[PDB]
Amino acid sequence: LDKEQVIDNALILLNEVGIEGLTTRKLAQKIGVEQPTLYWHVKNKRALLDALAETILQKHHHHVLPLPNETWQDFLRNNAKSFRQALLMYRDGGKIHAGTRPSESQFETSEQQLQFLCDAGFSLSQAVYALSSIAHFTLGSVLETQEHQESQKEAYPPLLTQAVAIMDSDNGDAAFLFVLDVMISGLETVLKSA
Amino acid sequence: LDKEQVIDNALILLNEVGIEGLTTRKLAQKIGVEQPTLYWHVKNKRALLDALAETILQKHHHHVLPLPNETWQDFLRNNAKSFRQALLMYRDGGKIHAGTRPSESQFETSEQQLQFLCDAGFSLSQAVYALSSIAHFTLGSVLETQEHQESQKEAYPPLLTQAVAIMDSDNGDAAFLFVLDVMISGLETVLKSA
Ligand SMILES: [Cl-]
Ligand SMILES: [Cl-]
Repeated sequence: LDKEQVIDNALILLNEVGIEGLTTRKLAQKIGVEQPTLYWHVKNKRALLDALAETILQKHHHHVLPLPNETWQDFLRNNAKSFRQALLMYRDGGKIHAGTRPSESQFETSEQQLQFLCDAGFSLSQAVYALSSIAHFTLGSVLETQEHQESQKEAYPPLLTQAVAIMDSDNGDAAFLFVLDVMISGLETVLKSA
Repeated sequence: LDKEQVIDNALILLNEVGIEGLTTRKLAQKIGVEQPTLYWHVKNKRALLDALAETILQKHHHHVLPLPNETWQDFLRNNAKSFRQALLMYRDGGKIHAGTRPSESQFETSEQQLQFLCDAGFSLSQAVYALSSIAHFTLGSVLETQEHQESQKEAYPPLLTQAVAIMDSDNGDAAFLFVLDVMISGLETVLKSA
């Protein structure tokens, strides 16, 4: 019984029951071990949630550094798309990611992200805010998508009728893409004054 | 026993136990009524959550229309600040807001928001995306703030150490403000090409 196996099962369970319903007792039962055996790998729910958030990004969020051919704009664009897709992979992915601090495994790439934005001419603060922006917008976008879907069932004015169709018709994709490009334009304007 | 009273109690309960722990059975017990009596006002948890999200905005989110002296930029700026503060009023405010569709009470102001952005020279799509952006970023920002706080307890590289301090030292305020202004600059660039 190794960690990888424990977490692989936890991810399957997460899709079966969601974040609220996910407990260690439930994980222990699914794996077919006693709870004190599981304890060694996952001490509690908070520790489980942390491990899931980190593993989901390890498994699915592959655009964490700029490619050699990439501008900072391209990088932020593809990083955000990669993040969004990773959050969308798993049930309650947005709730899973929320409130997790960077993982020891992520330290070096997160450091190079910050350095890379600094070399582009952002101050450190601005770099941090720029990365925080993508993350928060992507997270809010995903949480809305996921939550809207989960509340399925139990007379709008004209412009609002079209606005609802426009957001729902593609689960927020076009709106995500537009705003991402808007955030990137706005950041270019930040660089342009120095 | 009227709706206002039911919901006032529910908001107090929400702060006491959080979104997960909030149930109708618990609400009924707090009010001191039988569950079938409560049923008439709130049919289930999903209906309760909807009513809380709507009432929290009614009670605390007052910058929903432009003031007479306001540019569209000023408006989006103050609308977003007003929203953020309203989401921050209540425990799990971000989770409460997520996945709620506009309320019949909100129809007319939401319609005027959209019209106002159209009159500024945004296409309807762009208007919808622009409003969605604020909402999603504010929501992700708030959810991170709230969730980070809730996971209190149970060696960063140099730039990352400073980035963590920078985000945590004011619970995301400076970063929210910067990105809001970045989103507004980027939207100005959208208008500038037509
Ligand atoms: Cl192991
Ligand atoms: Cl009533």
